[PDB]
Amino acid sequence: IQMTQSPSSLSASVGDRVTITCQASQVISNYLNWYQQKPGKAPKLLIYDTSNLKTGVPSRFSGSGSGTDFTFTISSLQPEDIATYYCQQYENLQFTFGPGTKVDIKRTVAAPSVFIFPPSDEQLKSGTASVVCLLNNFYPREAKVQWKVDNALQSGNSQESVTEQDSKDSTYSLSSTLTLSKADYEKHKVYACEVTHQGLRSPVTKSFNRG
Amino acid sequence: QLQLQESGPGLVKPSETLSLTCTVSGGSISSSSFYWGWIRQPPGKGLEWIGSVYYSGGASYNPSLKSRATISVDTSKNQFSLNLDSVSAADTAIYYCASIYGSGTFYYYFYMDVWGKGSTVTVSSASTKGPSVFPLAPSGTAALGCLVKDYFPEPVTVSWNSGALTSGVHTFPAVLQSSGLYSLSSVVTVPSSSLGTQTYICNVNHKPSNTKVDKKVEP
Repeated sequence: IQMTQSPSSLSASVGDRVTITCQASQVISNYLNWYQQKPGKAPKLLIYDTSNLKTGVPSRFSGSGSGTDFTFTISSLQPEDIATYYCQQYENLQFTFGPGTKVDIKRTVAAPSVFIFPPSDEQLKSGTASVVCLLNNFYPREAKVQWKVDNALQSGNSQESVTEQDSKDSTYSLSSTLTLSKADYEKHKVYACEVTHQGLRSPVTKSFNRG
Repeated sequence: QLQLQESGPGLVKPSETLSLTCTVSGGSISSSSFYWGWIRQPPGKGLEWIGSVYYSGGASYNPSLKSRATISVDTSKNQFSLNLDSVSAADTAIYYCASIYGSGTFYYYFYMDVWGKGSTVTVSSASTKGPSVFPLAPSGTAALGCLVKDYFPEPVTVSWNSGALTSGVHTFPAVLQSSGLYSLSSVVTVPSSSLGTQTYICNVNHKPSNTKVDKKVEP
């Protein structure tokens, strides 16, 4: 009834052979093409007409198949290859894209470097205080960040953001922002973020004393 | 060679019309071997082809959008356009223009060759709001950054020293706050020996509110 791609996502080591499959919705007559969409970018055509490489595409990519069953292969996965891969048909006078396969890299554990930032003076003058904790260049994504204010554990007043996987060393970075009113901010002295992570021997705490 | 650039508004109010224009350079739109299409990507979802136009003016549409969509071409200005009527939140998406190469003698085979960089369209009742930009100041390696707070809609772009600093920059994905506005931060790591000597400046651009801000970040 509809196009499929399998798997929907996969995690592979650098140097691994990666194979992903596509099922067209009918026996194809027009080209079956493959696009790569790296995070934050438009898609880019890699393979057209089932198996033909666009000029300048690296030789580690290939495609094959016939009828309704198609395959896309990366013979030796490189860090720059993290992306979502889409097959594409043109049948019944419509372009249709497959649901996409997200390819991530698994690498060895890597410890975060931790930094803490006080609110700026400009922001305080406006009645709000944002305290920011940064975990830089770690693997895997999973990590526990706890905010403590005068040794009191916080909840409900922080939000986290995580970068996309780095295209060179396959690590992540993470920010946790604690947001208080300026009034509440000034009622306490020590602000600390405590980081627990598989790459750390024990929790790492970065702190500052207001005043 | 061939390059495509989308242009159009960032917010559109519900039930009103979305208008985008793609300008083609590095080649004429009037080529017999090329079609001109629009593809959208809703947040976190896949790709959806909207329709294509040939330089003669013949258009072909995705059936589920044909009633509301109109794609036209203007050879004089070397551009083609998309008008999408009666928009709803379901039409919030990034909209890409693209060139389609066709070849063949007994059958006409297609692939999408060159894409634009995409324009973020948000359907909403709310007014635009430009961000406030605050320094994230440092205490080997040192980190510094910029906090870009309370803007709507997406996107903002951040760069450092007007692009002369790209090494170790991390511009985080925006988060939706409880206030219903977005915020993000961009951070960079630098030699701690350079602090107090070197000057670091984050440049924030939010086109819907026509905001361009440069913020010096000092230790």
